[PDB]
Amino acid sequence: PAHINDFMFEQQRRTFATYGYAKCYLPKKQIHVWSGHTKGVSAVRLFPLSGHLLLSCSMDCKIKLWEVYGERRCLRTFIGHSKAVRDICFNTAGTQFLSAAYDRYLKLWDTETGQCISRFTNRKVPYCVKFNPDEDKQNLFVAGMSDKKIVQWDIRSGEIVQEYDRHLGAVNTIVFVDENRRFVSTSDDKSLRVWEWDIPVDFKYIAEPSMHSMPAVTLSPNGKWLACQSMDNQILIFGAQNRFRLNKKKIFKGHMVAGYACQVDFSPDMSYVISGDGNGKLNIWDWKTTKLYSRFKAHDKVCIGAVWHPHETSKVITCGWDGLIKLWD
Amino acid sequence: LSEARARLANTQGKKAKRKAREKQLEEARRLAALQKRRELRAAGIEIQKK
RNA sequence: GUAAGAGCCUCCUUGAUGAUGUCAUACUUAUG
Repeated sequence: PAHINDFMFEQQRRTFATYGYAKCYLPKKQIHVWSGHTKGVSAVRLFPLSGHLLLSCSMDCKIKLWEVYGERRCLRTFIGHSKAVRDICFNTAGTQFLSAAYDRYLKLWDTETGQCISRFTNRKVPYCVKFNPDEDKQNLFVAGMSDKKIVQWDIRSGEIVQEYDRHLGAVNTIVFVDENRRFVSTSDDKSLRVWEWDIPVDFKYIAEPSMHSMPAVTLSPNGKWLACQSMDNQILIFGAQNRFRLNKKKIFKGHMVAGYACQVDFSPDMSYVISGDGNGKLNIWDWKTTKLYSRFKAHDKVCIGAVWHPHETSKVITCGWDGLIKLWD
Repeated sequence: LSEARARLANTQGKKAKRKAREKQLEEARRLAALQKRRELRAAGIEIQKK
């Protein structure tokens, strides 16, 4: 160590800047869907009364109006959606429609007029949108959102209808029955719960550790049974509820579930049920025989879902996938 | 007697029973959450992180 | 009757059915 007094002079020179160093039906593909979209199909809709007009919803956030059945070409284009449509809906007559947009914006759409209806919003991103059965007025629509409460919404009155929480899980989809006193509610909690709806109180809840999510939910046209395909690729047919049991049809396996919700299809001859597969193959099932039909691969991409013709006799079944849709005879 | 022998095979207990219900319920909740998450990630590119 | 936890402030597979309601009995409730 050096001297501290010398370090003081060295610091003083440093401040001075001194540098000195000194017998089953076999349907086949009929025709491709009208037009199409690059983005995956968001929802598959169709005209309930006519059946010829199909409304294709895609992830492109543009509602695609399609004319389909016969002389095959689409309908027109529909815009105005803020973000990708989470769900699609339509009125009983078909001239009016409802839209559920992942922007958390529910926008009704007029179709036959060439343009939509109006733009609306909700509290959270709606996970389900469905029209109200029974009374032909239906000022409210049965819907559901990430808030985990099935809520009907009155529209033409300027404000919604009511909100009711059946379960703590986010409602995946809601399909109201014909009795109008109960509406089947499937939620992300995996618990299938019917809900008394018009009354603020629900109905009942069942099967929380079963029926994984809600990949497919459907009911027979006769209303005797409602089957729901589950994300284990396990189709659980539930005998519909009026009873002490009030559930449980049968068990139908053989499908494929990749986790994406697939639109369930059937042939309502009292015969068949057909739905898409998670791998993209076309799932054909014989139903009333308690066993399926056959698995015929159709779409090259992940199958979004499928639809069926009206109920008269065997006719044809439409199909759709991600990025493209194909109808089968 | 049949329920007594089945209970003898059930000797795992309510702890292992709640562990089995938590494993099946956790696998179903992970299959549904990862399910819908995979359905959303395949369409839109906007997602948060875990 | 209650310690703890959770998140939102470019190519495949082995074919067994269903809807009309009531008693002894078993299990789950802080309403006696």
